[PDB]
Formats: sequence, C-alpha cells, structure tokens
Amino acid sequence: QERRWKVAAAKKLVRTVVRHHEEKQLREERGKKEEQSRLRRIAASTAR
Amino acid sequence: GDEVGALVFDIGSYTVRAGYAGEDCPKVDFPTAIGMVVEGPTYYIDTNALRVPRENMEAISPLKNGMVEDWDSFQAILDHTYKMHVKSEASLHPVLMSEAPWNTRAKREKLTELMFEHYNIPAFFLCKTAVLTAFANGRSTGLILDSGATHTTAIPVHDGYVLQQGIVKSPLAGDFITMQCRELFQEMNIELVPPYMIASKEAVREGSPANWKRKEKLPQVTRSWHNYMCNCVIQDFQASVLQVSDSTYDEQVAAQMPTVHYEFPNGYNCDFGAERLKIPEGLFDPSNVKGLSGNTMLGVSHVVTTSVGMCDIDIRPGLYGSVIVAGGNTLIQSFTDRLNRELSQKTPPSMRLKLIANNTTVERRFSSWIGGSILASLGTFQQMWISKQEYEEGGKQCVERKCP
Amino acid sequence: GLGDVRYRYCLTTLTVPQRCIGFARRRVGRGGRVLLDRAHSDYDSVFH
Amino acid sequence: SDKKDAPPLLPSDTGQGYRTVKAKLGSKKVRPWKWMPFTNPARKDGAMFFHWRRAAEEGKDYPFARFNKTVQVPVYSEQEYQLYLHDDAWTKAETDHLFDLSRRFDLRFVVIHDRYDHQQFKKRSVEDLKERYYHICAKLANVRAFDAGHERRRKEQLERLYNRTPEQVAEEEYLLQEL
Amino acid sequence: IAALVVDNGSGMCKAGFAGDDAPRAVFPSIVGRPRDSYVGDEAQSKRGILTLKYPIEHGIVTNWDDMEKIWHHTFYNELRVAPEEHPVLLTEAPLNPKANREKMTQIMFETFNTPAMYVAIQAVLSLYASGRTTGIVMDSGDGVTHTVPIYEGYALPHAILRLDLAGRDLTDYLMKILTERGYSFTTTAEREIVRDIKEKLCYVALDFEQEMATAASSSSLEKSYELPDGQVITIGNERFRCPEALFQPSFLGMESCGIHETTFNSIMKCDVDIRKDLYANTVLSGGTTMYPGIADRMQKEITALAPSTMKIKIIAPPERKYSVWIGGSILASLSTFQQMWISKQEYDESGPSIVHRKCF
Ligand SMILES: Nc1ncnc2c1ncn2[C@@H]1O[C@H](COP(=O)(O)OP(=O)(O)OP(=O)(O)O)[C@@H](O)[C@H]1O
Repeated sequence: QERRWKVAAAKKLVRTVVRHHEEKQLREERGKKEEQSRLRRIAASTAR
Repeated sequence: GDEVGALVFDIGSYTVRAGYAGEDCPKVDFPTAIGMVVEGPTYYIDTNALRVPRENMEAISPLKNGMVEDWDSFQAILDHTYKMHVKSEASLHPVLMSEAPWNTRAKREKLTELMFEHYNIPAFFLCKTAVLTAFANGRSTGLILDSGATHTTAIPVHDGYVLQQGIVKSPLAGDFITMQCRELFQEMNIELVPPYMIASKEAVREGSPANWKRKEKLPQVTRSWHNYMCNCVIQDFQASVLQVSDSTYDEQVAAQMPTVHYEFPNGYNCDFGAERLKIPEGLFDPSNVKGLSGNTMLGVSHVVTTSVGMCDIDIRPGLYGSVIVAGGNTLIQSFTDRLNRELSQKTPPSMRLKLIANNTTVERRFSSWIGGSILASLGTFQQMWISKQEYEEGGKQCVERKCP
Repeated sequence: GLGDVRYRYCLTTLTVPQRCIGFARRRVGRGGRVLLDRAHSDYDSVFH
Repeated sequence: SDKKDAPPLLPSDTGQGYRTVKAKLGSKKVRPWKWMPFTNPARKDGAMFFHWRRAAEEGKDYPFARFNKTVQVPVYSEQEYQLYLHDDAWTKAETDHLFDLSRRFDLRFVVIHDRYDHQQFKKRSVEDLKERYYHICAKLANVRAFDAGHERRRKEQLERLYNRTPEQVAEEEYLLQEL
Repeated sequence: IAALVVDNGSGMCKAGFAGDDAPRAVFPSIVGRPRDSYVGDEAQSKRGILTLKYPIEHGIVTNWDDMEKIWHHTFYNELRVAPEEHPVLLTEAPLNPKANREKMTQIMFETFNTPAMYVAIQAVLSLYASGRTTGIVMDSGDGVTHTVPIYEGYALPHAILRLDLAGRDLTDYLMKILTERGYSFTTTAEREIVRDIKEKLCYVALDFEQEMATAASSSSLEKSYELPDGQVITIGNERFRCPEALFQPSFLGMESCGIHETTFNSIMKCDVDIRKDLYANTVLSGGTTMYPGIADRMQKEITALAPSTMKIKIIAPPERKYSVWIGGSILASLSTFQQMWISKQEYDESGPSIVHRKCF
C-alpha cells in the first residue's frame, strides 16, 4: 500500500508541476498578447 | 517501531540486490558477473566497471543457479557492495541473506563462516529466496515459480516454511530462451556487433546489413568478457522481442499476428513474426526445440503440477488458492496468462484455484528481496537473528538450530 | 460470495473532505499512522 | 494486498497550508528521539540491537516479548521412556528427534513430516506422527495426572476425487447434482 | 512566512525561499576548525588560521556535526530566518542510506525546531524544473554524478547509476594538465584559481581526435587568462582535454565508463517499455553539466549508442546548475505539495522513520 501511495503521489505531484509550467507559459503568452492588444486599444482610442 | 539497521542481501542467478530493511525497493541492482585480471581477483565489480573493454580481462560468476561457486569472489562482491553502494562499514548492520532452497546446507554453513569471521557483522540470518518471494505477497499458503537466467524452479511454502523435499528444478529458464534466440541468430545470421566497439550509425532499412566502424583504440578482450556482453545484448533481445501465445502455438495464427521490429547495436534491424511466439512454446513444450527437447525436459505447467502433487492434500488446497510467479522468465510478454490457462487445464479446475497478481520488473525480480525487507523490519523477527556472541557456537550448531 | 474474512472494505465518509469515498478500510502502517485503503469499485460513478 | 485500486489515504497535518497550523505547531516541541541499544527479554541469549525510540523510554522493554510464547514439549532421558512413555516400534532416538523437530516447527504437522528425516529413520506418513504425538501427550498426562484412520480415508478420498480424469469429473459431477 | 528550500550540494550549498526563481543564498559548503568554527563565506577567507573540512562527499553527508554547522550558518547568517517559523525542504543525493535520511529529520526537528520538513531527491527536483512527467536525469553535481531514470515522477532506485567523478576531481585533472602545460597550481587558492579557469575557459568538444588535430594544426584554441598574482597565462588544448575526461574517464585515470556510456547503462537498466520515453526526455542537471557544447556531444554520443529508431532529446536549460533548487521551489510552492509536509506531531509520534513513510 505504501508503494501504491508513493507511485500515485509522485504521479500527482509531477503532473501538478507540469501543470504549473504549462499554465505559467500560457500566462506569459497571454500577457504578451494582452499587452499587444492593450497598446492597440490605446491607439484605437486616440485615433477615435 | 519495529525496525533495526538491517540490510537485506538477495543474490540470485543474475543480479545481487542490496538494500536496507523497510525499503520499498532494493537500493542497488548490479549483475552477478564480475571482472578478473592477473595478480588474486584483481578486479571489476558492477555495471560501470564490468563493461568498459580492457586488455585481456575475463569475466566469471561466483554464483551458479544461486549456490556460491567462489567464496573469495563472493566476498569481494560483498566488499564492494558495502564500500560503495551501501557505503557503510558492515560491523554494525544486521544482515539476512537469501539462499535458494536447494542450496546445500554445508554451503550455508560456509557462508555463515565467511560472513561472521571475515566481515564481523554483529548479526545474521538466512531465509530462502522462494520463502522471501512468498513473504513479499503476505501469503502463508503460496506456490512460487522462480525462473532466472540459469534455472527455473517451482517451490511451495506453507506456514512460511518450505516443503524442503517438494522442490522442482528445470533448466528451462532464461538461459534456455537465450540459447534458443542464439540459434535463431545463427540460423538467420545475425552478426552480433558488440555495442562497445561501434562508433558510427550508418543505419540501413529493413533487412539490409548496416554499416559501421570499430573504434581504433579498442584493446583485446578475452572471449569470456565478449561472451558476457553479447549475452547481455541477447538478454535485452529476450526482454524486447519475445512474446508468448495465449494457447498452444499454431503456425497460421503465429503468422497472422502482426510482426514486431527490433534493431541491433550496429544499425542492423529485422522484423520477427511467428518465431518469437514459437520460442517460449519451447519452454512450455520442450519437445519442439532443437537438442534440448528430450522427454526429460519439463515445462512450466508440468513443473507446477509436479510440485503441487508431491505434497499431500492437507496443504494442496492452500496452493490452489494462490499461484505466485516470480523471476525473470515470468516477464516474457503474456507469460503469466499462458501459465494460468496451462494450469487451469493441467490442474483440475474442480476446486478453488487463483493466481496472485504481480507484474512489474520491481515486483518479480525483487520480490525475493522485498520479502527479506519485510522480515528484517518485522517486530517479532528481531529475536531470531544470529548474534556474534551467539555465533561463536551458532555458526556451527545454531545456523541450523535457528534458520530452517 | 466466497466470504473472505479479511477484505472487509466498506462505504465510508470523511469529515474534512466530506464525501462518500466508497469502499475503504482502516489500517495501521509503520509508525502508528492510521491509513484508509480503497477499492476502485464499479459503483464509483454512482457516488456523485 | 490490493486489486489495482486507488492509492491509500494517509494522515496529514499540513493539509491546508501551514498557515492554519502555524500556531498549533509553534507552541509545542518534539520529544527527543534517540537511537538506543536494547535487548529483548524474549531472547534466550542477551544480544543487543539498535532502534529508534524516544530517549524517555530508553531500555525500558521490548513490547514484542509477549509474542514469545512457546508450546510445551515432553521430557524423558533414561527411565521415563521405559516406565511411562513406553514404545515398541520407535526408538528413543527417533522419538527425541521427532520431538525436537516438532518444537522446531511448533507442532505444525505437515512441515514437521516434510522435514522428518527419511534417511536417519524409516519412512512414515504425517498422520503417524500426529497420532504418536497424541499418544505421548496422553501418557504424559497420565503419569502427571478425532480419528487418524478416518484422516487417512480423507487423504485417499480427496486423492481419488481430484486424480479423477477430467471427463469423468464432468460426468460424475453431473450425476452428482441430478439426483 | 515561506518554505525554506535548502539544497545541500557536494561542495556548494544553495538556499532560498519557496516561490523565488533563484537561490538567493549560495555559499560553498566549507567548514573549518581553527588550528569557534566557520563556514565557507567566512571560512574561505579565514584559511590562514583555519583547516577546511567538507561535510558532504559525493553527495552523501560525511559527518553530522559539520553538516549541523552548515545548516546553522545557512539559516541564521545567509537567510536570517528563524527555522522555527518556516517549513524546510531538504534535498539529498539519490541512494542516500536510510540512516542518513533519518538523521537529517532528527537534526532538523530536534536542533532547529522546524515545524514542517521534507526531504526530496535532487534528481526529481531537477526534473520538476525541466517540467517533464517522465525522464532520465544526468546530474553531474559538485562531487558525484548520478544518472537517474524517473517514470511519472517516481525515481527508479534500481536503475540509478553512480560514477565517482565530477566537477571536483575534474578540476584536479585540470590541475594535472595545467602542470603539464608548465604552470604550477597546488595551494587551495591556486586550486580555486584553476576552478575559475575551468569555469571561464573549458568546453566539451564535439570530436576528440578531430580537436587534437585542430589544436596541433591551429593555435586559435589558445586564450589568455589573468591570475590574482598579476601575471597572465594562455590556455589552449586544455580547454577540452579535461572536459573530454567526462566521456573517457581514462583521462582522469579512473577505471569506469564515461558519462554517455553510463547514461546508456542506466537506460538499459530500466523497463524496455519506458525506454523510449526516457530517451525522448534526457535532462542535464548539476554544476559541472553546464559546460558549453556538452549537450551536443551527449546528443551525438547517445544517438550513436541508442537505437537509431528512438529520438533522443537532450534537455539542458541555460540555468540547469540551479535546476535542483528551482525544482524545490516549485514543489514547495504547490498547494498539492502542502499535504506532504512532515509536521512536528508526526515526528513526535513516529520519530525519524517518518521520513520514509511519506517523504520519498
Ligand atoms: N523483460 C524480461 N523478460 C524476461 N526475462 C528477462 C527480461 N529482462 C531480463 N530477463 C532475464 O531474466 C532473468 C532476470 O531474473 P533473475 O535472473 O535476476 O532472477 P533472480 O531473482 O535472481 O532469481 P533466480 O534464483 O531464479 O535466478 C535474467 O536472465 C535476465 O536476463
């Protein structure tokens, strides 16, 4: 049972870490895209 | 709290498992073989010093089917184990060593002599590899099918004690399959480049003879060492390619099922069809094999039936409720289910017959060591160890008075 | 059934993670820690 | 063991985040554990081993000594065998060997017979040893003041039923239930 | 509040707070006994009145008083934090004996009165930094090199291989080659200058015999280096002959297989099924695994060694030297990891063995 718990816990923890990394990368990509769109909207507001 | 500073050594036919009691898995797993050079055993130990090619170095095995063949080489194996892998001087740690039930009692005595006198460990104990394999699964009533490289055996255990005379020994083991794939290589002409020379990968498509080059710096290597390394290569082949038919081997089914691909070290690659299914049938039926096919050869199902029958019915029903398969040869793909059907036919299903599930490489090879780890940390077991002050007479009288 | 005397899993509900975990039985591992084992029962989906 | 199911559930304190339990842990401290040598009273020879304990229980006693119970064995050396523990087929040597072995294997008769030395003594079946042990115990009880044959019939009945060839197994078991 | 991530290297101790991207405190794991007691930051300056001991050899703690002092320095000087108020994440070399982990738990909870602790394998933390579910980790640390296969984050202990050469003995071999050059570096200070030379200069060649031919034909390999004593030297052929020792330990004189060969061995020791996935995910961690070009030399080597049918990918992020600490920080920052801490209650009731019940 301890081996089972440790395998399952290692699986869950490593997959949560992988999730952390993927969410982090998606957050940086989203931040770059949002900054681009924010500058575009400022340009739109001034042109408007 | 039930633990002590116990080390569990489990030396089988292929690799030595050394680890601390309570550990889920053995700490280290390095092969039984060991290197030699001219002057005593001027030496090379594990998978890291046993593989680099060397000027006429020769490789031998201090073990054979589990019985010790050279106690000095065994002592040096243990010395390196302690020095590096466990890296703790042995003077403090209780140890329990696993010996095959058919190993001689005199060899147990001599092993105890070596252990206590030379290494001066403060405690000791012995318990058989089959006993430990059944120990891992928590089952008093169990039947064990141990099958390493050099021997395949079936042994029942009840009340934790082996039925000492109920031992079945069958050379139809990992080495049997390895010889079968060796003759396969010869018949269809695999040239077995050893990985330790190759320095280029001019690979080729299916069937073509791959190109490559041998490293100029290579020195001469004794034939035994090259034999060992190519044997390891074909062991990898055993693991990768071999597959076992669910039912009795048939040619049309064996051809129908999709082939599989294996690539060799030098870039040579080939596809296997019915031969890989045919080969383990040789274990399940020695007759079809070349040479090693006399009626004297006993297959897996016949082995289990013989082991079960030789013991009376006061425990045979217990054996029915649990069939435990361990060792290397049980890892051949779809071996366990084939064995299960085989016994379901051979052994009358009229009464309650169950297998016991265990699959992975950790669970089969090291189940012999896992049982030892279970014992070593057991609370009640702490009284059983042969102490040094006890050893003074125990190594002779109580190494049997105590360890059945 | 066959009436095995040791595999006495049962429905259980925790308090902090208050939910019916399914078939689980209690055990003491090394160090005196009470562990709940579990089954992956075919009833698993019914516990929504 | 298991049947390939969800992993075990373990006790934990730092569920949540060690911001809840910061206070419950900071206000207390641990009992100092030590690696201490002990000798189990269950050991006939006073050997000593190490293990982890609290340094306040050091050398107290080994709780597993209460598992060290053993079952009794009869005694005879020179005249009790002839006077009370009489025998006409078993020598004193064979009886003593069987008794020492039964203590070895704690009156677990099957593995007792399994060991029973077949080349220091003539062969015999498990139930012979069982009934002889019953006889010796009865004699000891008298001085210190269910049926083996049916068990042999057992062994043979089971052997016949199982050695039954598969087709006959099926046919008879049909005949078994029909009436 | 924050969790303390203390990574105990084999000559380099890294510390910081969980969630931080880099280890704030990095100080050599030196401890010196006068001819008081001082640790690397001050010990390295106090050599004249001091004799220097290392508490970690080959990643396994040597003696526990010196390591106690290393941890005391870490906390109270480098981090200034109170151990009683922060959870502590400790990292230990793979294949650390049970007694050593238990003693680590004992030292932490008893002497430093930590509320919560965890001991994690360095290789698995490096994998966490890489961010791959399964992989094979080549960690040429500060005093030893470890090849660790990991499946689903579970390190396979049977397949882990130890080869007893790494940055330190490599620096010693560089000292050998540098004496061969005609210079002289024997003192501890001179040894550290050779260490700086190694950091600045050397690289792992793509081809050994080819680079011998190039060095013989061309003097371009020579580069100049400035010493503390004021003079200047030039380093050429040595820039890769010492790193070349990694793949041919015979150069060191050690009688074991090279880094790539040992990686092949470790891969073989694993189950055949997952070998392909391990091949796809090879992670280079550790201090001396960050030589330039080492990744490509490995790539070619284990493309040659491995079956050509399986894609070998070498993952060596630019800051792989701290990858173990970054993995520790990621692990300590996880909400799911918080349930894995060893609390004061659990040590009090279960003792040092608790480290094995929930902390592998
Ligand atoms: N995938 C595999 N399937 C089957 N056999 C394998 C596989 N990989 C390796 N083997 C071979 O199987 C054997 C592994 O078991 P091993 O010899 O270590 O058993 P053991 O526990 O020491 O027991 P014994 O006493 O029977 O030798 C070796 O021959 C190894 O070469």
